[PDB]
Amino acid sequence: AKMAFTLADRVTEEMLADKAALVVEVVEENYHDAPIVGIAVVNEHGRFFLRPETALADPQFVAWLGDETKKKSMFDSKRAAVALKWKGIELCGVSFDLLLAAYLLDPAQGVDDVAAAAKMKQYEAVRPDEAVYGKGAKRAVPDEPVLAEHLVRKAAAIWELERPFLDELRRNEQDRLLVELEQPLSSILAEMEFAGVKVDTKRLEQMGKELAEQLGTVEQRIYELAGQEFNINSPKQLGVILFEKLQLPVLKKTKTGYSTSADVLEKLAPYHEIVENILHYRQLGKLQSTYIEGLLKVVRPDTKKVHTIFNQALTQTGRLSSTEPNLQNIPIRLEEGRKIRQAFVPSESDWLIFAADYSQIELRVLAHIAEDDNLMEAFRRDLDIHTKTAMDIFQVSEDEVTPNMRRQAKAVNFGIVYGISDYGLAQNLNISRKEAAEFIERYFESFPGVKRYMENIVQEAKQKGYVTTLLHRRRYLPDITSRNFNVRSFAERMAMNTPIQGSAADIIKKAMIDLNARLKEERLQAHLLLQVHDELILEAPKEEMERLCRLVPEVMEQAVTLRVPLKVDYHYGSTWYDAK
DNA sequence: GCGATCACGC
DNA sequence: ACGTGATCGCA
Ligand SMILES: OC[C@H]1O[C@@](CO)(O[C@H]2O[C@H](CO)[C@@H](O)[C@H](O)[C@H]2O)[C@@H](O)[C@@H]1O
Repeated sequence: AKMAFTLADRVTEEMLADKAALVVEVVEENYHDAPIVGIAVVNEHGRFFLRPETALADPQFVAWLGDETKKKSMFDSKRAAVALKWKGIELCGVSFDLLLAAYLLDPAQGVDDVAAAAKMKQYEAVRPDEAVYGKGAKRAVPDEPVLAEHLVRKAAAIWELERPFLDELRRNEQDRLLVELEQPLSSILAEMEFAGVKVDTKRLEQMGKELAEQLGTVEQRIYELAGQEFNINSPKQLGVILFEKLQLPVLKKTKTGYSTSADVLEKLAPYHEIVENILHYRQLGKLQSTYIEGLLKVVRPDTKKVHTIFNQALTQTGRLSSTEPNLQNIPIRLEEGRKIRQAFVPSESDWLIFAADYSQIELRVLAHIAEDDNLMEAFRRDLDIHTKTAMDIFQVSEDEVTPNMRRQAKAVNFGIVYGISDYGLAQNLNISRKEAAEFIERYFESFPGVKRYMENIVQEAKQKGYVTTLLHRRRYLPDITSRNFNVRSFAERMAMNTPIQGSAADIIKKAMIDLNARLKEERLQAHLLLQVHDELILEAPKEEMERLCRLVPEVMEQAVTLRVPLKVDYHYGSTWYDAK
């Protein structure tokens, strides 16, 4: 049964009521400088569809959009806000975002359209976007009557569902998490994405050219050492060269054949000179394909900026993710890849990049949640936590901790945060399951509060059905009750890890909100460009560095109050590389 | 188009 | 743990 609405030819006052469900539809997945294909408004006066060329040229409509006192309920308001920013139009007054609400209620539903959210509350009078638009090469905006009905049904769904979603959030003690954390964050992310990050494309191109030359040289050395040309990027053609023509040992298998992962190759290197060259080839090829070529493909040729999209409603722990480009995995560990960061530069003359990162926030969060006396004391002393962990688990003085001991203790600390298992620690350290289990036992002997936490959190997940973070983010773990050991064990590790990873996410999100407020209060021109889980990257005039050196770490350190201090390191420089 | 594999970040 | 995405190769 069709849904009634006015297919409007002009904007009227009744469309500009002080509460409405608003749809500002951007069908392109990447909404940067993208078309708005249609607008729907549902409010106390009825249901309306507006052509965007009409609405967005209308001064009254534009003023309504930008009026903070005119409240709008939406789904994925960031998409609309950014698309409107590209058109020089400010969207304000978004009081409810159904995407974020659905995400907080259950991130596992993978809600990514209104229909999916609606189905959570048995509301089915709206089509999935994929049904309307199609996907891939077949994707298209449909004719107006079909488009208009869809946008109106989405607006109608939002109008109906706001209350039951808010009611459930309130029951879960998550309504503040939506209204005071995620919704304000969405506006901040919209700003960051719209600002973009300036790229030194000539530098990337120069690196591209040098990598191409190095790739050619290593490629040829590989064919030489193999006495044969083949496709090095096929883990199957490669597996044949290595494990058949050259007869190398099969140390590890995949599901469909031989492993050629770097950890395996590193083990095979002593047998044949080809292996180190395959590794080198892989390193260079990663830089060339993913970073150089990948960045260059998405840089805007006019402004030479990249404009990531931070997916705020994807990860199961409350982290953001970043796409097109992913600016959360730019290399740093290896110097060769780290130089990619030299191409990320400030957007204005005489500005600098300022980067601030939490030091060991996940382990500090663990100390807090677990109330582990030893771990808390370690952070209260600002100890090197890996050296301290080695001291405790290997029962030596600080002076007796060797580099290998620190390395193994560090791995244990990661294992503990990730949700410890002897098999997984064993794989990481290239040791036996029994040896890994002894390490873990020693760790829990030294950190008995952490042990009690890991036990208790798994029991709580079983009892309640979910675990929660500091600011009341939730993750359901139905597999915690599985009688399949492997399935259950993965859920147990999620129980252990999610409050840690997710509370750290909560903290940095709050820090972003607090920081933006302080930046505005101080009228600094500095602004956020990126978040990389435990770090914030800003740019600012060079004249603001001294103020940022004090302000940014303070705001980040004070975002929450834990049983241990939070510590933030910071650096600045003329490129992201130099902000070290 | 999509799954397997691999490698980059935290 | 939690992510994105490149290439291959088989649809
Ligand atoms: O706008 C981001 C928001 O949209 C969703 C779908 O609702 O993801 C879409 O947009 C992403 C960014 O372009 C794409 O990566 C994704 O493939 C696309 O579905 C949400 O997941 C996201 O929060």
